[PDB]
Amino acid sequence: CAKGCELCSEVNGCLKCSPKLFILLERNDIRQVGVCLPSCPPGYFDARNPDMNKCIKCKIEHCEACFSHNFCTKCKEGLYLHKGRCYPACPEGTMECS
Amino acid sequence: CAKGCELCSEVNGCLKCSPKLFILLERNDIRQVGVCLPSCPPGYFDARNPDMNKCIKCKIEHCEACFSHNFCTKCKEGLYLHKGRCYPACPEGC
Amino acid sequence: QKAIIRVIPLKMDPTGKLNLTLEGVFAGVAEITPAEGKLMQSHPLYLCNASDDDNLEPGFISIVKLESPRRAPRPCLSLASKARMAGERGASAVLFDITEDRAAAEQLQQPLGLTWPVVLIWGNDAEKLMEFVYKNQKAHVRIELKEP
Amino acid sequence: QKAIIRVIPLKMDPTGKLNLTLEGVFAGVAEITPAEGKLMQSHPLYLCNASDDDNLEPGFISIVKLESPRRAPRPCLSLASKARMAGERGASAVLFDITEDRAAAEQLQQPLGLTWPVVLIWGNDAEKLMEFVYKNQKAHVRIELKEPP
Amino acid sequence: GPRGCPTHCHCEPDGRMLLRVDCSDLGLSELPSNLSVFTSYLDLSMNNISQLLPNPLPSLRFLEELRLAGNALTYIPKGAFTGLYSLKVLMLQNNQLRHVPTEALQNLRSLQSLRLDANHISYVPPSCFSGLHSLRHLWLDDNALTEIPVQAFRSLSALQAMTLALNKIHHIPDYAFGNLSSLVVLHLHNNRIHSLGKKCFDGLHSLETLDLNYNNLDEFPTAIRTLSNLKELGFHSNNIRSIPEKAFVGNPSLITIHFYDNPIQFVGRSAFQHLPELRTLTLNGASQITEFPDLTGTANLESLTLTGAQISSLPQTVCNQLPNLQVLDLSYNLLEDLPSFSVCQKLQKIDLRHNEIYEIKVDTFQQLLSLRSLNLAWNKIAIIHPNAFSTLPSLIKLDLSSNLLSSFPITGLHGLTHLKLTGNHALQSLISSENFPELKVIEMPYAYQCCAFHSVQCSPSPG
Amino acid sequence: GPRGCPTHCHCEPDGRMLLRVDCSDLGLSELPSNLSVFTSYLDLSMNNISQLLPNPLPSLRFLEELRLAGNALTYIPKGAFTGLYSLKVLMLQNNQLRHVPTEALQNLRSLQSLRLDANHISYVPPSCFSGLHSLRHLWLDDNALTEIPVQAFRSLSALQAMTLALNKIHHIPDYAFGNLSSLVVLHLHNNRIHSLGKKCFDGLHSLETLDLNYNNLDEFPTAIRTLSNLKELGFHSNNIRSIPEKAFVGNPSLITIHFYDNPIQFVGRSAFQHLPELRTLTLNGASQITEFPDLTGTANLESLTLTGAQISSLPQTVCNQLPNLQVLDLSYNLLEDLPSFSVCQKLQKIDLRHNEIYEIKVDTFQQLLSLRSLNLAWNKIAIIHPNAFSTLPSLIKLDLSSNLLSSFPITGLHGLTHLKLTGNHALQSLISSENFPELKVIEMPYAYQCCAFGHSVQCSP
Ligand SMILES: *[C@@H]1O[C@H](CO)[C@@H](O)[C@H](O)[C@H]1NC(C)=O
Ligand SMILES: *[C@@H]1O[C@H](CO)[C@@H](O)[C@H](O)[C@H]1NC(C)=O
Ligand code: NI
Repeated sequence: CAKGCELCSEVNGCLKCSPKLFILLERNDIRQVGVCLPSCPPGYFDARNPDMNKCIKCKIEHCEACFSHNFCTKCKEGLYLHKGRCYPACPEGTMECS
Repeated sequence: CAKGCELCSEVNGCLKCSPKLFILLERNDIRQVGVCLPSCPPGYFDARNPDMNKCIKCKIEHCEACFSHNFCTKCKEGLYLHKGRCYPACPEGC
Repeated sequence: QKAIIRVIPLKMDPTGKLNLTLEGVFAGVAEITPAEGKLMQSHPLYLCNASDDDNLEPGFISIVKLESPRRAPRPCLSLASKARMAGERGASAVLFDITEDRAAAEQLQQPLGLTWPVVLIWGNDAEKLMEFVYKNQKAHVRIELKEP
Repeated sequence: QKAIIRVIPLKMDPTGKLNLTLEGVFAGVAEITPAEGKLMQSHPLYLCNASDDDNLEPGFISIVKLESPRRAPRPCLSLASKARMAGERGASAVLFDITEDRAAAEQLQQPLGLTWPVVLIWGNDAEKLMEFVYKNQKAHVRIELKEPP
Repeated sequence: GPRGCPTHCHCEPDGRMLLRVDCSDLGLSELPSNLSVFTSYLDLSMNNISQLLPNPLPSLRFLEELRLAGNALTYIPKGAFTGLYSLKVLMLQNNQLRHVPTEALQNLRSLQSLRLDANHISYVPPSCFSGLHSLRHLWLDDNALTEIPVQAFRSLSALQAMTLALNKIHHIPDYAFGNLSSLVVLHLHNNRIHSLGKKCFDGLHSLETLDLNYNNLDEFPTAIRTLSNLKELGFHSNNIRSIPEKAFVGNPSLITIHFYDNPIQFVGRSAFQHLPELRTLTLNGASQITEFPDLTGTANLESLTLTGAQISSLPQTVCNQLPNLQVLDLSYNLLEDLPSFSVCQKLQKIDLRHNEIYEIKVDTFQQLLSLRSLNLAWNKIAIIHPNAFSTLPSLIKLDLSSNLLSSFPITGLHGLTHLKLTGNHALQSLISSENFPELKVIEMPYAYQCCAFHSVQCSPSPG
Repeated sequence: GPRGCPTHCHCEPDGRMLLRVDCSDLGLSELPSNLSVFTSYLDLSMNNISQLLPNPLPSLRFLEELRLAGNALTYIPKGAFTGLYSLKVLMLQNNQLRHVPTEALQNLRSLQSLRLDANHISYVPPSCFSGLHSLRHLWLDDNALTEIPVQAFRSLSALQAMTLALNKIHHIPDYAFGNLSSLVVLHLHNNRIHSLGKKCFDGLHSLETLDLNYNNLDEFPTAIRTLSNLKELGFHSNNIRSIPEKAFVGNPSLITIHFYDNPIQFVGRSAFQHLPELRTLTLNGASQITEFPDLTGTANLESLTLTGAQISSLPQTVCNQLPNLQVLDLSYNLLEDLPSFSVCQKLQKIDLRHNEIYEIKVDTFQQLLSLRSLNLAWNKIAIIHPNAFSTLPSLIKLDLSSNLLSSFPITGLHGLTHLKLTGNHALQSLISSENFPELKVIEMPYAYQCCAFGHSVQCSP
């Protein structure tokens, strides 16, 4: 059974991670396998939950790193960052529109 | 629709009582009918519940008024009352 | 498939001639076996998690007249659970008057195999059984259930 | 009633004769029409409300290897719900390997009539499909869910 | 004669000297003048009395029971009850009080029953009960309490029953009832309780019933280890997730324990030791349970349900601890090799559906003369020893469904009323001639042995 | 040499002067030793560092992001980070801190992202954040908080995102966040909250997302009337029993509102007025709802489910407030005489199963050109006027089951893929001869008009 993973398969890889870790479903290519990591990678944010902590894909337009699904923390170079979203033109006020 | 009853039938009588009232299922006949009263009658104790207040039958040997199903408040004459149940002989003092 | 239902008052008329025979359906929660017993009507609230068992003579047949599942207080138990309770507490058989809550049928559908039979009965037969039971006054009866 | 299942690897084989054929059952949740598509394995946790859609090109066939429903966490959705999701998300057919969770059959029983077919498959055949899909490999394949006989 | 009734009420002689006066439900304000100084019972329920500020009757020295339930009282004056020297029972439910009267109740030394339920009480003045030296039952059921009135309860050492149910109490601190040494019943259900002190019940030496049902409990109420006299414990419908090791060591008289509708995931192996009075134990969905619980001390279980966990093996001796067990249900577990259930002599129903059982032997169900039902549905069962059902006289129902039965199947049994074999797939060798008469409900794997063959109800589809 | 990777780490150029150093998951203590003064990113996650000093580097002038997640830190010394002048991101999740460090974080003036989640934090020293003038995101997610640290948050006027989820907060008092005037997101889910001040959110002038999911809420969180910028509100899985009459007057920008898995029994008729941004409304099981809700202001609903209540009649004009509605579901209600759904022009699915409908007339579903499915199962449904199915081109599925038919059913609809008629007892007039060519599955009341015929297509029984 894998590094910080406490439940396994050959087919599905990891099924439950250690307490404070996050589960990522890594696809490659036909395969989709469970992996447990301490922080989530770049596409993603950490999303702690009582039953299962989960890496969640940061979906939002031109964002490289978010806090939550809705709220960007770092926009791509060189967009303007205002109230967690990403714009070309900075309404009302180093590339962090405020 | 009956006195403090806000929902009715011919067959089942009352189905929901006013807020602070209790529902009793009175068995006549072949019949079992819903009735709403403010306090429960003698066989029974009041049992307030958030959705529905309900008269519940006092089933503790020789009891004529209980606080709850398990705990008598007044035993029949002339039994001895100790810690909510009813005895012929009073152990230790009743 | 279907159920014939005899209704014999413990009285006693030659032209009143065994006064009601009615029809009903068998319900898949139960089995299909016959049954016999005194007729007892019970309020749907009786078949609830915290009610007093009335402790009747085991062997009676209960008739439960369902109510509008839309106007009425949210039911304390599933109808299946209620069917079970009526038997655990009292008897094979259980008769549900489904007039006001048609959908009961699809709730008393999935099997959990109950030693006691449960029989659904609607509009026009049921309407007469309840005609027979506002009280009218007595009443006092014996019911047989069997298939053709 | 029953389901024939062709498994054609995308590797040249005039000799690799009708390469793999397996058998399975049709659910009842579904409709029993045939289907065709690339084979994609997805983790049972993927079919969870509402994890990230991988956004595959619609028309692939997903294989989901169920796990012991006893050792495994309480599932995020019913198995029916999961079968629906997989299709809403692109899948032409849904294949459940139920070796480890036999009881799935009776859960994927009651009909809700799904345009996409779902096919259950146990021990014998399933074992070979995973022989395929497992590392050795994510070997590209093409699946025909050839309807009954 | 000289006692006499007030206008409209119904009276009755209580003994040779006293008078039972019922004036309920004739809309009124304050009843008298001219109620008999010999009145022992006075029902003023269900009227319109909003003030008994402008009388009362401090002359009724024989009054034992006074009912003022169901009026419009918002306030009780300091001297409302001075002069009621024989007052045993005082009913004030269903008015609109917002606090327990600060003084009107002090020093009612005969008072044994007090009802304050169904008011709007948000506050208990710290000495409002000062002097109630005989108080035995107190009902504060259904008000607006947000906290336990600790000081005010200090002086209720004789209290035997209490409800605080249907309020909004969210916390119970250590020693909250520390001086209620006589208390037998306590009801706290339907509050808002998320937290218990580790000693919040320290003091309740006589407590026999304790009701924490319907709250927001986070964890098992450890404070119970001190309640040695406990007979009935309820904490169902909370959010408790585990029951610890040695949960009930302190409570050997427990007869009933309710904890259903909690998301319980684990239970300690020792949790239920030493509960000789326990007659049933049921644990559904305790999914992280791995081991089978130890039941030393707890020999009188006549029913034991433990479904939906991960038990893979029973100890060989398990029935040593189950001399009176009648129902066993280990449905939805991980059982493969199972031992002999012969010592479990009184067993009369077994349910092992959805395990990983493959082989049943001669021992497993041998000498279970009272055994009526046995369900083995949904296992891996391939091989049933041929004599395994031989010693099973009472056996009425047998469900072997959905397991890989076959050549070879089932006989030496024959008393049956119900048989399910559906889902057995190498059993096309489905010979099944009704050797055994008794059957009234069959379920055969293939449609054919139903019609291929006294109401023999048959399944699946008779052709 | 000067740019330098310590022994077992992996390094990378950041820009052309700076260095990105990943040590991370090689069990260590204080070391690394030879850290390039040009290091901009340093991952020391998942090691065994229990104590910092020997603090090898307060010389890292250029360090923007420092990751110490997943070690064994129980204490952070006052000067653990002095010298980190460029420090933008600091990660301390998943250690064993029991309080937020009293001082080690003060005056980290470039600091914008702080992670303190997954510790054992039960206490927030009132000044621990003093000086964090740039702090934008703070994570205290998954600790042992029992109360909101009101004082300590006073000085976080720049904070834009916060979680306190997965703690044990049971109460929020008035003004608890009164000075977080920049806050955009706030997460409080999975706490233990039973009580909200009537003004507990007063102060949060910029708040757009608010998450109270999974708590023990007793009543509807009135304190939201002040949150004018609110776009996303969640309070699902609480114990709220009603939604009041002008619940959302203060929040006209609401796009998403989650309140399922609450035992909601009543909603105010006015509750959902003035929510032009709402796109879907679903109320299942609000059993004491009698009236159909008023939707003035709320014209852009494209889906509306209101099941399991006691609505007996729709206003004649109901579709005036439903110009964009695509799905309507009034399952399990008390509907008898229903009006014209013609103004509901965009409607493409209807569900009225389990009502008290008896009569369908020719207005009712007329001119609904996009309408694909219509379910009328389980009604009193005795009559159907001439072709209250004529003007229904897109209509693919039609479920009239467990009805009170037939005294004249219909075939002035012709495109169908699915038809259910099962459960109708007087449909002896079961003469259906199939002018339904495209249809791919059927349910006939009796097996006999079923399977009477013979690309191929099913029916039952
Ligand atoms: C506690 O009850 C005792 C024993 O009956 C009594 O003597 C004492 O006054 C009580 N304490 C208080 C603070 O009232
Ligand atoms: C509160 O917010 C204002 C607004 O920027 C700020 O200047 C003030 O210093 C803050 N601190 C306290 C303690 O109020
Ligand atoms: Ni609290």
